Amino acid sequence: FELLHAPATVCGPKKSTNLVKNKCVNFNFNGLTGTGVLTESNKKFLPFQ
Amino acid sequence: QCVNLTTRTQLPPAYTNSFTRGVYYPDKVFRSSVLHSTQDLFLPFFSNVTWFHAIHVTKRFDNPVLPFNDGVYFASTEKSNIIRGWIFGTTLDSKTQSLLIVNNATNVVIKVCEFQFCNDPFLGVYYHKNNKSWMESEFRVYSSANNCTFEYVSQPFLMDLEGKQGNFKNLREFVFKNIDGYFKIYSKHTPINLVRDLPQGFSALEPLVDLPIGINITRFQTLLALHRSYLTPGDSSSGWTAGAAAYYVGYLQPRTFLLKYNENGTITDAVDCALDPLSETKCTLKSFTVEKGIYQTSNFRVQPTESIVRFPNITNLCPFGEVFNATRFASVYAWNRKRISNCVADYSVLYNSASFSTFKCYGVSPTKLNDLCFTNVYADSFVIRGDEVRQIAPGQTGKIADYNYKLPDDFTGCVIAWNSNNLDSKVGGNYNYLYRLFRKSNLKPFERDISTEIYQAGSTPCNGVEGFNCYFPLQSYGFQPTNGVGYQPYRVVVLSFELLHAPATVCGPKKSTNLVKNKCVNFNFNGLTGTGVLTESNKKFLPFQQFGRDIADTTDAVRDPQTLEILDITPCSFGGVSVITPGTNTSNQVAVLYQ
Amino acid sequence: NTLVKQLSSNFGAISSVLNDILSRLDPPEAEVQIDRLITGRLQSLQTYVT
Amino acid sequence: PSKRSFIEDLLFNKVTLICAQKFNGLTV
Repeated sequence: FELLHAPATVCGPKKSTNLVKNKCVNFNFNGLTGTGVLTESNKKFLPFQ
Repeated sequence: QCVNLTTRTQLPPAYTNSFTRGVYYPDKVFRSSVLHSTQDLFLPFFSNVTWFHAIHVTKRFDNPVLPFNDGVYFASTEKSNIIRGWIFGTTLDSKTQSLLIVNNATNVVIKVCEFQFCNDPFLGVYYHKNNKSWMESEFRVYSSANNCTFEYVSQPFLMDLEGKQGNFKNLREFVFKNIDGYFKIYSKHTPINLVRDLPQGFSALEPLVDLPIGINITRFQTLLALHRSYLTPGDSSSGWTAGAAAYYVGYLQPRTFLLKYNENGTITDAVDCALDPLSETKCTLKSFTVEKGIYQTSNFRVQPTESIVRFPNITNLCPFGEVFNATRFASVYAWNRKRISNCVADYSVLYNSASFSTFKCYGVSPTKLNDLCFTNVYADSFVIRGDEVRQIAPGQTGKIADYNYKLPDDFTGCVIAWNSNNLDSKVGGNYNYLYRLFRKSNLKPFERDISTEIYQAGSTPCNGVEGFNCYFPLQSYGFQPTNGVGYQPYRVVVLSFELLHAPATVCGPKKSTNLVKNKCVNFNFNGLTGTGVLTESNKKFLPFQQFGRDIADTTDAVRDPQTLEILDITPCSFGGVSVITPGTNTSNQVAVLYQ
Repeated sequence: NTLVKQLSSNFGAISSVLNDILSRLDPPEAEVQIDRLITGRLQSLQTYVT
Repeated sequence: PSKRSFIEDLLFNKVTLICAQKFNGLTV
């Protein structure tokens, strides 16, 4: 295989966690790292965003 | 190549105008009740595109190859599915990875391979009279598919394969972009109902696919289909039926559109940022209702028309045979100094002479030597050992760089070092080069030391007898081919020159052209580039000064190297632009003011 | 006059002319010098505006 | 020539590079 060359599409495994709310904890979504509380929302986005 | 069709009365293409097309989402970020401006590849509003016809039900079938630029906007007004597949490539001759995306009646095939396309690739179904069924027959696309890189087949479905006549009922809009190899396709469908031309209105564009490919797409083409039944004369070489649909192809330009995001998060309005002064005000204020007033915009700039080149006529060429790879140089304590002037210098005539090992220019780019004019070219050539090559650099330590050759801190020049074992290496050892061991003090930059006195280590006076603590400074090397690589001799040449400091005459091989005045164009004098107008002067210069600087520290006057005349440089960027508006609700016209 | 003379300062460079720097060095190396010049001129403009 | 008096004319006379400054953004 190659490393850091050509657009990749096949990577390795990844560990998954659970879903916890109402707590000021840390999270990582799509590379974006945040720290806070994940509360319930009332609006919806677009089916591709 | 392969086969072709006859009786193709191709009508001359016509030019039409669009009505706000090519407005997609910038990224995967949700925006609501916020006006954000991006910088991608869109289609300018009220632009001029080309209209290609394909109606036959007379005798019109033209689908050439179009160059793929930065983003492609493809609109298609159909009513019975005429446009079939698309191909992307460069040369299309089984030597470049070509992409083929076809929407067959059974599967949607996407193949990145190396197909062999013909002069007119297309598809063709056959309609029977005794039975009502649409089956595919002619497939004149590629002759053979050998190598491939990607293959994707969709799920099996059922396509109706329409073929009726009437008015346009469907509009398909496609936006193609290529960002860092990723090919992004955005598709949009609209069930309209009109006769011909182009329908107006505004609608959003939803993304379709983002293929993470990595090919060099240069051109593209659209493959349609043909209908063969009882209306054809009875042959596949001349009888054909294209159908009745229209397609518009346009190139995207790096524009800037401000989008209106409501509470739902969909693009419902797009405002251009470079078209009308009112549009510019709406882009700057990030609103839609501009109040009554006056706003300053960008300054007036004159675009250059021509580009004159001025350099002195030099015929002699700088000899590089005795400088780089000659026959015999000196030692390190008494380097060979050479003066180079009154000749055209060039670095592209050095790679063919001898293959060097190290070439580094401090304070000047190695590929930008011909773009300037050299001043006082001094060549310091010597021969050292491979273990002390890294010591010769402006800002290093050691013994050779301290007791032999010295380089200043702000030194601007090139250094070349190449191995020379074919001549500077004997079977018994070369004892012709000497180096100084230690010294009492240091050496000034560009200074030759030929002192052959007895060195004193510490105590015990020598008085010229060589005794205790009385070593000889000049010692021999040991260039032998039986040793390693670091023990081999290396010829090092340092080329020192000045950049815009004194009226010299080296320069480069850039020939001179004509001379135009009273115009804001580009110019180049002794490597210094500028843009402006070269007007006549009346001052008096001195016979040792070239350029002139005033209080603003800029080139005010320049002396021509040929006519020996003084020309004053004047910039043309001088002016202000203002837009006066009476309000959006009042009217839509504005006033342009030039300060 | 001070704003005009500020164009002749170096702010820790080798010269004050942008074209002279672009003609002597490659773009992927004079970026730090251009950034220093821009920062110095922005500081001067901020002081003048204050 | 204008609509001023004598004292105003005397006071106006007591109160007293342009393109070089305008060619660098400094406009008036």
